[PDB]
Amino acid sequence: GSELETAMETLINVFHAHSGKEGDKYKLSKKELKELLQTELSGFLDAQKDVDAVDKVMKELDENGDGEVDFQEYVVLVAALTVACNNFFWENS
Amino acid sequence: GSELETAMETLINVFHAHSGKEGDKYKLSKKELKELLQTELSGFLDAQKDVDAVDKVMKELDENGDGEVDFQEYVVLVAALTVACNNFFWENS
Ligand SMILES: *SCC[C@H](N)C(=O)O
Ligand SMILES: *SCC[C@H](N)C(=O)O
Ligand SMILES: [Ca+2]
Ligand SMILES: [Ca+2]
Ligand SMILES: [Ca+2]
Ligand SMILES: [Ca+2]
Repeated sequence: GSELETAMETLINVFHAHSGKEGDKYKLSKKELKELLQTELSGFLDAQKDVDAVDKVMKELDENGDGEVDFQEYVVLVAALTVACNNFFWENS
Repeated sequence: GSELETAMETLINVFHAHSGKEGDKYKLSKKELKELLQTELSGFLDAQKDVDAVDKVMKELDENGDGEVDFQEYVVLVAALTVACNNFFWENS
């Protein structure tokens, strides 16, 4: 209904798209996230330029420490990136 | 561009819509958030049914403790609610 909900549904749809598309529906693996960020985000992952950047990114996300990235971990990634994004736009950093 | 980005932009647009519409552009107050959640979310805030629910909700959000809700606080609210939402759909809770 509301646009905010549309956004929330979008996050659900993309997470489900990848977690659902491969492996466990509610768990995201290195290979899979590597695909989801590239398919959805370009500049964010691309900015690192490093090939091991994906590995570096996922280690931080695995608060859980199970070697996998979880929907909650992913959720904070997009949200924190969202606030950081607006900050980048208005603010230099 | 990508749908995920569209969602991120939507979160930015709604936060900015309210924080920007009233008071400080980067700070959300009780009165204002009361308006943003109702305008964007219905069932989430409505479910509490209590009138003081807004107050109860904001206290948790003010990690900062400044009596205001910040974009980052709001960001985690929608994100955590997003994962909790999908959980509600697939899962009973
Ligand atoms: S987070 C904002 C990033 C910007 N639109 C860009 O990368 O072009
Ligand atoms: S978080 C999912 C909530 C559901 N769509 C509803 O409230 O109807
Ligand atoms: Ca998966
Ligand atoms: Ca994990
Ligand atoms: Ca404001
Ligand atoms: Ca605060």
